[PDB]
This record gives sequence, structure tokens and C-alpha cells, in this order.
Amino acid sequence: MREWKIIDSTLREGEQFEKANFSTQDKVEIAKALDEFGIEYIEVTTPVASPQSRKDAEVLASLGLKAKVVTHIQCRLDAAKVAVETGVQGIDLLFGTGRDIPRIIEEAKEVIAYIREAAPHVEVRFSAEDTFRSEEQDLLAVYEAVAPYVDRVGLADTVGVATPRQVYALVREVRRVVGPRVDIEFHGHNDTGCAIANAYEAIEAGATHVDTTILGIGERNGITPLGGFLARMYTLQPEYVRRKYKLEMLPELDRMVARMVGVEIPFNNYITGETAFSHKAGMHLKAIYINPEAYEPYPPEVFGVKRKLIIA
Amino acid sequence: MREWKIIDSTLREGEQFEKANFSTQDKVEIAKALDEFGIEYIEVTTPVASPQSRKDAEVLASLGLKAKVVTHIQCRLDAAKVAVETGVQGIDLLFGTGRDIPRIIEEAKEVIAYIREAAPHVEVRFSAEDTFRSEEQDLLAVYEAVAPYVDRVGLADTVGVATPRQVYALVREVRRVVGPRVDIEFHGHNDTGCAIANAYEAIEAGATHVDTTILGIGERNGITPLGGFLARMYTLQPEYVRRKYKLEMLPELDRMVARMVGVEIPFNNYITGETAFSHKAGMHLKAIYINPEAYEPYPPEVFGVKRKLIIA
Ligand SMILES: [Cu+2]
Ligand SMILES: [Cu+2]
Repeated sequence: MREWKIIDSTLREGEQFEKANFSTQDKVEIAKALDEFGIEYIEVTTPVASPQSRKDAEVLASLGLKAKVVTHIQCRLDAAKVAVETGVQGIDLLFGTGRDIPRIIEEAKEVIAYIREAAPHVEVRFSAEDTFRSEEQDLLAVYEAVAPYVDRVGLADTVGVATPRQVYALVREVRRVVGPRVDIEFHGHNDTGCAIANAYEAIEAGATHVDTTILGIGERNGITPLGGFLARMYTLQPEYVRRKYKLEMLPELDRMVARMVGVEIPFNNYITGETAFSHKAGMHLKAIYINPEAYEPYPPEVFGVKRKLIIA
Repeated sequence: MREWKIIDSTLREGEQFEKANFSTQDKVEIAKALDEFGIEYIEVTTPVASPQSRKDAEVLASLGLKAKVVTHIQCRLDAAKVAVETGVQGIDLLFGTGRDIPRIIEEAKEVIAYIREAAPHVEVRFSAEDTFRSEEQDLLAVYEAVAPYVDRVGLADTVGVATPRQVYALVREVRRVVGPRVDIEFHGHNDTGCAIANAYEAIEAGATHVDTTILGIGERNGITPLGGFLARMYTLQPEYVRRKYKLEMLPELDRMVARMVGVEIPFNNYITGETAFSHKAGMHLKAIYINPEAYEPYPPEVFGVKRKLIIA
């Protein structure tokens, strides 16, 4: 352990997907299915976006889910006021992307202080945008100074270019500077095909929270997808992962979202893709008969799917 | 540098995709487009598979492409005879997945020796199946003893479970043992979402060749996809990558293969997916107007595609 939790952002990051147009009822459906699956956090679009987004945040946070509902805002006093008034259990601050460091630290601490005052029980996370491309001394200076005042700090590979060893290294440095009592969140975009690998490296480096969306939907080609992330973690911690989540629900989660946003599940999608458990090579089929484990990373039944043997 | 080449395996790994049914003309079309793109190697199904596969290998190897055409076989004397007779420029041996090490080394050297004798100009690569899960002392013992006799050794993450730091570490150890004059090839499956990340780590560790297929098609959910791999490498070595390949051909490569195997390009596919360059968030759109670089990992024009702005 390697203990960690998932922050689903389907209703935040989520909404930034090109084809997403979630009704209130769509979001409630998604949130209840995630809660049933066992997801620990559900992050929702800033209430400042529209009066709509505010309402949705209000409803989601009062659904009585076991998951904590958390909203994502710019690191600003005005947005923080709106956020606390919604009743969310958490607020995820993003300090947007040079101006001096004591001032950045100043402005951050002010927002965080407002929130502690107005809503002492709300969990606060602080991230700087584009964390891995920010110059590192100043980044660590900010995180070190803000960490004593927050429950969690986050790192965001905003443009999807961080490399796995870079993510590992910077998470380790952040852990060094913030100490063992502040949680560490990773958010990574998939532009260079590293969102799952980077989330995994983040956890190996000490990260405690990973952002996912169902099918990885999000800005551009999206972020770490729930199913791909769970496949990656299941192979390493199968006992922990199967006890944490209702893994057999994955196909229904992927279907629900695909139907809502109007896409097909891709044909190679982790676990639930048409092709995810198809075998064809004769020497593979030879082995699967004696033991399917021979060419399978995990059992399809665990995730509520079946293998396919192509015997032509 | 970070110098490396791609071995496309669309016509080998490739053929093991559930829905692949390539006619001879399909393969010739694919191979000529890859050669035009600038791909360095094209790997094809073992000629032993059917008389068909043999014919296709014979044609492909005699097409007069600039790319070297290479076939993939079990590490056996009988298959090697068939392979050399096809005229391929390379033979990729796979020693299939305990029996003693001097004997494994013995059997390997015998096949390799046959090939040097019967076809001194053919390039020979040796891989052990499931390289990252083989016990490491014995694996390195085999690679160390065989390397002086081959042009290249390969590592294969056959079941798609290797982790990026594991791949980095084992490639470094292999490089230590085989010396600087033997090339090193990486083949990785995508079951845990790490095929691109692992290929990248392999190169950082000293690997010189990476297996890809167009759209990542292959057994199960496939292997490192060409487009995702090029996106990953372009962000790190843009001059090198744009000079090596005709990057603007990527959409036509992905379309061609999708059409042939009967799938849609997935909606989040690297570069050529519907959604790969779609922006929606207001603060993103604000920035893209001053500079699209602000939220884009690479320029869409480089790959012959366009961005989308969602202003609702
Ligand atoms: Cu994001
Ligand atoms: Cu393979």
C-alpha cells in the first residue's frame, strides 16, 4: 500500500468533452452509478459557470451519496463564496497559469483562509495549472508554503505532455516538501498516450488520489480513463482493487457514458472494447485451452465481460 | 539522440487483430503507404502459417520498398528454412515460453547459425517471449550469450502488464550485457494502457527499435499504435520526428486500416480522433485566440488535421 482513491471528474472534466451535454438527470444518474461502484470522490463543474452549473452542484452535493462531492474552481475569493454556498464537501482550487512567489502564496492563502472560516468542514485541495512545465523551484516554494493550510495538493499535466519518469520525480519532490500528512492528487491528460502510465507512476511516488473520467472523456482526447486505470492497478493490487470497487459494473458505466455523449466505445477500449479479450494466434489458442491466464492480463469475468476465440 | 527506428507490424501483429482479413493487395497497399511515410521496417506474418502467408511474404519482400521487410518466426530450424527462402531482408526470432540455460542458448545459436550460413545478408533479431516476466538472471544469461551472433535483441511485453519503470530498468540491464553494438527492440501490448509510455521508456533506456501497428491493432487490445507513439516522440524530438516521417500522412494511414478491418477510428484516438483537438472551456478558448500553443501539445497542421473550438 500503495493506498489511494479515485476522484471521478466525469461531471467536471467531463463536461468539457466536445459532445457532452449532461442534463441534471444525466449527472444524477452518473453520480449514483459511480457511488454504487464505490468511487470515493465526484468532482463537478464550477458553480460559477452558469446557473445551471450551480444548481447541478447543489443537487449533486445533497444527493446523500457515500462519495464526497467536490467542486473545481479558479483560486479566487468570489468563486470560493459561490462554492461554499453550494454545500459541496470539498473544493478543488486551481491557481491558473512571471509574478512574485510571496504574492502567489499570499493570494492562495487568502482564498483558503476564507473557506476555512466560512466552511471549516469543507476539504480543500490546491493545484497550480500546468504543474510539470512550471519552473520547479518556484512551484515547490508555492506548494510548500500552501500545504500546511490545505488537505491536499494536486499536480496537473494540463496539456498531456508529461513523461512517466518526470511525473514520478516531481511527485516525489512534492511529497518531500509537503510532508506525509498532506494528500497528493494527480490529474493527467492523454495527448501523448501517457495518462494511465503517469497516474500509476504518481501513485508509486506517493500520490494518494488519481483523477479519472469514464471512458477518459474530457478536453481534447481526455484524461486518465477509469477502466484503463483500473486494469493497470488491478494487475498490481488485485485484492485491494476488487475489494474497493464493484468491478463487474465497468461495462455498464462505459455504456451509460458512451450513450449519453454519443460515441461508440472504442473497439480497443480497455476491458470493455469489442476486442479487449480476443485471441487469434494458434499458439495463443493452444495455451488458453490449458490455461486462459497464459495470455490474459486479468480475468474477463472480474470485470463482467467474456473472452473471444478466433479459430479461423 | 535518442536515435531509433520503427518496426511496423501491421502485417504481422497486425493480422492477429480479431477483424483483420488482409488480401495480398491490402498488404501491398499498406506496405507502400508505410514506405512512403518513411517507416524503416515492415514485419510480416510467418511464412509457415499458410501458403498464403508465404506468398504474401515473398511479394512484400520483393516490392522494392526502401523499408526492410522482415518476417517473424518461432525460433526453429524448420521455420528458418522457409523464412530465408522467402527473400525477406530480416528474420525476427521469437523463443517461445524450466529447461536449462546452456540448452536454450544451444538451440538459439543453432537457428541463428543456420541463417548466417544460408543467408549471410539477412538481419537477425532474437527475442524471448514474455521477457519482463521471465526470471531475470536466466533471461540476461541467454541474451548475453546470443547477442554476439545477432544484429538485434528484442524484449516483448506479451501480456501487456509491464510497468514503465520496469521496462526502463530491464532495457538498461540488457544494454549493459549486450554492449553498444547490438540493437535493442521493444514490443509492448496495451492491456494496461502503458504501450506508448513503455516504448518511450525503452528508448530512454537505450532501445533503438520500437514495434508499432497502425491504430495499435493486434492481439486483444493491440500494441503501441503508430500515431500515439509519434505524438509522444514528437513532443520530445520534434525536429527529428518531422524529418524522419511524412507526418501529414497519418490521417490517411489510420483511415486506410480502419476501413480495411471494419472499425471506426476511436473518438479519442491520438491526433486523428474526432475529439483530439477539440477545445471547450472558456479559459482555454480565451488563450487559444492569443495562442493555440497554450493548450495544444503539438500543432494539428503537422499531422494534417485541424482544431475545433466549441463556443457553447
Ligand atoms: Cu484537465
Ligand atoms: Cu504481440
